[PDB]
Amino acid sequence: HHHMLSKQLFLNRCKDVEEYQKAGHNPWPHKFNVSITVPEFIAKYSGLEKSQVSDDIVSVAGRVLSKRSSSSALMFIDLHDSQTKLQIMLNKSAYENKEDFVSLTKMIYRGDICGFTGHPTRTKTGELSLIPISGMILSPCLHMLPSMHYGLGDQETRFRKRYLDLIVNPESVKNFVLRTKVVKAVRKYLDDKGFLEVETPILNTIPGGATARPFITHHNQLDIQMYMRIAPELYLKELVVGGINRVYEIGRLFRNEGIDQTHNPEFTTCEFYMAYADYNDIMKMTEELLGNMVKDITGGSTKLEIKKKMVLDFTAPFKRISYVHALEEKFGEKIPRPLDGPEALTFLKKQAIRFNAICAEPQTTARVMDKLFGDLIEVDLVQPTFVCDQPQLMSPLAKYHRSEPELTERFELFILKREIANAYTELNNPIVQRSNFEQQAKDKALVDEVFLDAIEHAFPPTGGWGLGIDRLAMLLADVDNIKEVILFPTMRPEDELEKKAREAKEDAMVAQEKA
Amino acid sequence: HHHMLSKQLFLNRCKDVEEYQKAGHNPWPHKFNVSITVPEFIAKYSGLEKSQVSDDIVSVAGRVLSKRSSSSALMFIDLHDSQTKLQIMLNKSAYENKEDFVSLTKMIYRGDICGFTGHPTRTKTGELSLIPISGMILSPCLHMLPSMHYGLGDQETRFRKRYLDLIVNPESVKNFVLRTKVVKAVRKYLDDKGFLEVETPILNTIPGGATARPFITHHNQLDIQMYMRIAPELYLKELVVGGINRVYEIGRLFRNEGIDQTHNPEFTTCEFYMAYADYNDIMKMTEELLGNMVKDITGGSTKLEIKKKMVLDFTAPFKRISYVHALEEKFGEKIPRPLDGPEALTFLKKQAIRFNAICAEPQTTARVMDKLFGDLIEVDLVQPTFVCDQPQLMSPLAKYHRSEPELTERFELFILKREIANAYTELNNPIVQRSNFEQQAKDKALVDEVFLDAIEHAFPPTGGWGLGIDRLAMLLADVDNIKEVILFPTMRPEDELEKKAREAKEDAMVAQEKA
Ligand SMILES: Nc1ncnc2c1ncn2[C@@H]1O[C@H](COP(=O)(O)OP(=O)(O)NP(=O)(O)O)[C@@H](O)[C@H]1O
Ligand SMILES: Nc1ncnc2c1ncn2[C@@H]1O[C@H](COP(=O)(O)OP(=O)(O)NP(=O)(O)O)[C@@H](O)[C@H]1O
Repeated sequence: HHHMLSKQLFLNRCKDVEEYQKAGHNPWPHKFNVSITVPEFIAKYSGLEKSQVSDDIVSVAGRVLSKRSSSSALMFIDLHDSQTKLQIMLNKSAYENKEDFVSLTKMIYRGDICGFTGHPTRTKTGELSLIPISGMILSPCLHMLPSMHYGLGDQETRFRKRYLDLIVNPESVKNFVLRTKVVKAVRKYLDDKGFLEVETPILNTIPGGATARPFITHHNQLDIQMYMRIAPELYLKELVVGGINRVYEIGRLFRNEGIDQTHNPEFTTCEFYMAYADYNDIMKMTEELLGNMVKDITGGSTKLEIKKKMVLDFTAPFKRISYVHALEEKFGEKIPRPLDGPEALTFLKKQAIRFNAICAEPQTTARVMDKLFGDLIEVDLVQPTFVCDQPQLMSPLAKYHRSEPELTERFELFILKREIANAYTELNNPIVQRSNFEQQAKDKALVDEVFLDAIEHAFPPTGGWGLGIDRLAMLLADVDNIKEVILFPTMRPEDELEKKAREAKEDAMVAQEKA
Repeated sequence: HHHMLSKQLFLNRCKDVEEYQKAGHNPWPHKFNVSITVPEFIAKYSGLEKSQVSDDIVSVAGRVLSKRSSSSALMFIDLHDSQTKLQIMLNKSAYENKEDFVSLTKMIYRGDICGFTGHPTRTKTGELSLIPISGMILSPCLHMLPSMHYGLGDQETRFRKRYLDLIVNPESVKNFVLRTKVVKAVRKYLDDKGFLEVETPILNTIPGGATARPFITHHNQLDIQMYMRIAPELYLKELVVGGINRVYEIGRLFRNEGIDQTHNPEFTTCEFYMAYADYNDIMKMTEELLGNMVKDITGGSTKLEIKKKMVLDFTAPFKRISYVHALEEKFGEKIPRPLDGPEALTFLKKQAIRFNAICAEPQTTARVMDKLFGDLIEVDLVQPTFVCDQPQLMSPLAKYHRSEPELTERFELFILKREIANAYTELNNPIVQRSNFEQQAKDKALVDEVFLDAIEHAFPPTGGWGLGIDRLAMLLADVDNIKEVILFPTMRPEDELEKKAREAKEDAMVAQEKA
């Protein structure tokens, strides 16, 4: 008889509410006027001393998380609003309608949304409270709210029912408040520099040259197959061709791939493009922006993190290293020239066995170089640091470096062994761009001719920048799971087995109480 | 020999660029330092008198739209930056490298992105200009830019190649700058009131109870079918259940339906939910917000529009009318009670023939009432005005009015005979909500049990609000087509017929020149 006690509680709770309404009480009043929020309440009335009572009449509202009474004429309620608590001392003598007092104080169930109107006070016990002249049920709770706290970790139950989690684990709200703080920070930073915030299509008739697997859908009237975007890059660049010199979008991208702690099916990034700027400029901008964020969080530009503690030093400037130069620094000496040549490869392999003791197949120069960099220096790069001037071997769609050969003009910002952002001195040569697109298409086995036309019409020298929003929030909230900063992460639909098991344990809880 | 002259121009233009590079000139320099934008230039150096020359040395960059010379030693260029123009007086005697002067002034093609460094001046003709000490090609244009202006209307060619449109019709940029101004206005308005800006899923495993046809896609690893969102409502409401009292999202919604001047496949709306507020509150908020926007646009809260002119009066308060009361005002007398009853219907039909001379089948009370309101009073409602208290007949998922029967607590804001926004005193009764969802499911022939659970856990009295961003921008830019405020609207892929025809006419243009 799976989940019997919870169905019983639900049924009886519905009965309670209907009887409450039959007695002439509306369980769902249309409007209650809240004059003050409990954080505001606390801010204003904290100066009250013990047993002192204000003359003011205020009204507050929130969720009842605690209901306990030392008397039938004296009840104490923990009312929760904006993740903050205020006690409600329901004292009968101070309650105007002495008839409503009984029915109300009897009806109130833990989890109910209630309003109260009365006098601020600080009790003799020191507890800041409100003494109600009147009060009412604003919305009844028809289930048993889990204890506080509940589900730690047990990410499943948490992220299934985010609405319960936010209630029993209110600390979690701190994360999401941080995340919005982040996007505002970037918006401001860019807006104040003349950037136009735009919106580009999420649906495209062209799949995109990137190897990433896309979500595929269908438009009925046009009878055509369409694809969800992997990045806004092309459209934004078209905007820079069109005369809008500085654009950015903070948008939702979609990858039809796996789900792990650093990957959600749909995620959020910021891209911007800025005419007449290069990756150096973007480097200083990145320093500036991230610095501002961290100082907003703390006051200083040094943040504290776990592993107990440690400090990430966001102080400008960030350290910066050259790719192949760091590889050669730790190797012992240089890599043979033509890096994409055979001698360079046979060289690299010798270090692949000497050092890494790890590598993979196919053994292209790019991939051995990538694994080499991957566990030789990429781990670890804990402090914020720019890795710059990647080879053409690694960078197919980038612009060649202006001084030293076989390198390109990019960087990837590493923090805590992870990539957070990246930038480019964008390739604006339309002939080379065409070659690269046709080559890309060939390796993947239609190409974006609209975009090619656009930059054939002259694309200004431009700086490009991309930031992972979810991952930056992850890094700044000090969490190791991306679902911790996404409100409703994508969940594998729970079938009957774990559904039954879950509801079963939920009832096993109630049994753990009643016996 | 379709499009021969344009292929010829492209080919020869590529030749030109390669020869330019063979002579030791880089057509795509990596970095040019712009010290000043031409709007800034104009702002700073406009006080210059005729034939007066500044001592300053500044550098500017933009797109050449005009190149004409009265001499081989004196050339005049219109350089365009941020939809603003600055003349470049290339005077040989003032140019340092007298060898680069010849090759440069010969190489420059209309459409090229160029940089210049030199002295601000105002010529004897009154034209504010810059006299270059040096200059260079920053990016060569490999096609013939259309004349200015071009494609008016001919929306097809315009919206296909938005990057050309923005160039030859720079006025159009004014629209998009307005649109962003709009979203900032709402964000600010809400942010300053404690709203948390959030992001909710675009992909759902549940289709949604609304009759609107959704885009359908597939997640591979989970092997499940997913649906693009019709609205964020449910998730946001779950957030209000979870203790976050004021939330909003400005997001991309998707409807797999037709494409016309007021409908794009993907569009943008703003939704917010606000605990302990009702639709009256939301009405005043709407007045406030829209007022602020219009005053940002003008200075006063009265805006001027076409049909030549007319004024929309956004001055607070907006007029407000009751639905059935306006219907009865224009009818002559009241509608029989039980509005969803037979007598009321047989009544309504008599006015449907008396007045409208138009109606449709099936003839439900809701639909005859809807057409009646539709051409009897809905047209016209030109000044901003709230139509309130719709019947339950019209409002399935709303909360009942608190005083007068058979009405609900909503409004729809009408401006220029159109619906711009809407709000509700949200239904928070979980039992009724369940009934309505099951009924909805039945009419449509799975239901969102997660959401039902959420509000069964007690949903506070809440105000709900929705605004159409694209349509509000439409209304404020004074445009009758939604593509005028969407950067890359969805286009039916042009097959070979109109492609050939287009390219053909494009060459017919060049022929119109050379002969
Ligand atoms: N599924 C996802 N969830 C969250 N962020 C993502 C996701 N996919 C990509 N990103 C972000 O977008 C960028 C992806 O770059 P990319 O080179 O494609 O990484 P990757 O190949 O998926 N390997 P990884 O570093 O593990 O993400 C990074 O800045 C990530 O922060
Ligand atoms: N395809 C679309 N393009 C732009 N805005 C849209 C689109 N579909 C809906 N909207 C907006 O979202 C809301 C849609 O409400 P709805 O009752 O569904 O209108 P509708 O049934 O599509 N008939 P209509 O008034 O012509 O849009 C309005 O505020 C519109 O501004």
